[PDB]
Amino acid sequence: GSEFQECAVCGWALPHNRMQALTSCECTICPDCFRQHFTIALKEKHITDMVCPACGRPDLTDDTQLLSYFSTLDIQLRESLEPDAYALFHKKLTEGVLMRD
Amino acid sequence: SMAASRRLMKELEEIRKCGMKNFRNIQVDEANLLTWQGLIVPDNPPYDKGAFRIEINFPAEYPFKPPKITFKTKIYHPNIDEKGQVCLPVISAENWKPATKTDQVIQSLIALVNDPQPEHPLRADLAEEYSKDRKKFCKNAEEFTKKYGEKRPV
Ligand SMILES: [Zn+2]
Ligand SMILES: [Zn+2]
Repeated sequence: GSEFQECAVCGWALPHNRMQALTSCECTICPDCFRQHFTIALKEKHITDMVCPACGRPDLTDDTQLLSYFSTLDIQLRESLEPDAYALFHKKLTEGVLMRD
Repeated sequence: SMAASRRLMKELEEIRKCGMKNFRNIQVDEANLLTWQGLIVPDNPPYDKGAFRIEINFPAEYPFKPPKITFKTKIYHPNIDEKGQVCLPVISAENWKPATKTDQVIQSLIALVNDPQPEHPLRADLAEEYSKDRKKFCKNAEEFTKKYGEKRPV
């Protein structure tokens, strides 16, 4: 609920019901850090950079993880991002995920 | 306000309690947290008779984009050019991780000062000299430190 939680990126605490829990890891991220990280990754990096800013997970080298990860991240990004950035997410996702190793 | 301001205030509060050993005299205007000045004070020959002023320039998008380091003091080193640009892999755009904090960046910088990386140099002449005959390199670097370096603090 309203108990405070430290942002894993910037180190500042907010009520937990304002924070963004990344479904794939246990990091809690504040809304501003969340929006900035994923917006910059979309506009300036690759869709493989769409991972946690504090721990770098998940490992997007496992193709069996991609649908679960990106479909859950989708819902968080729709509420967080500006409409143009959310549309860019879908464009990049439609273009595919480069599989590193 | 911005992620950069929150994050850099966090980093500064952690440095101000645990001062860094080889990075001293850290100066940051609380009105502009995106530029830090400080003094690099190396521990080993050939650089341990001088100190080196540096500036850390953080982008407005920090910590989601890396800082840049510029030496203001001249230094004789294969990985630092004559304009003070430093090739430091941990803060390259291709390597940058937003979780990296400035204390780790400085530790990485000091490790580079201690152990040049002549395989990827900004001054190929000095990289050759460091690889073929370090004793000669070390004498040249000591003299350059004496001639153009800054005075060390106590
Ligand atoms: Zn934050
Ligand atoms: Zn995480």
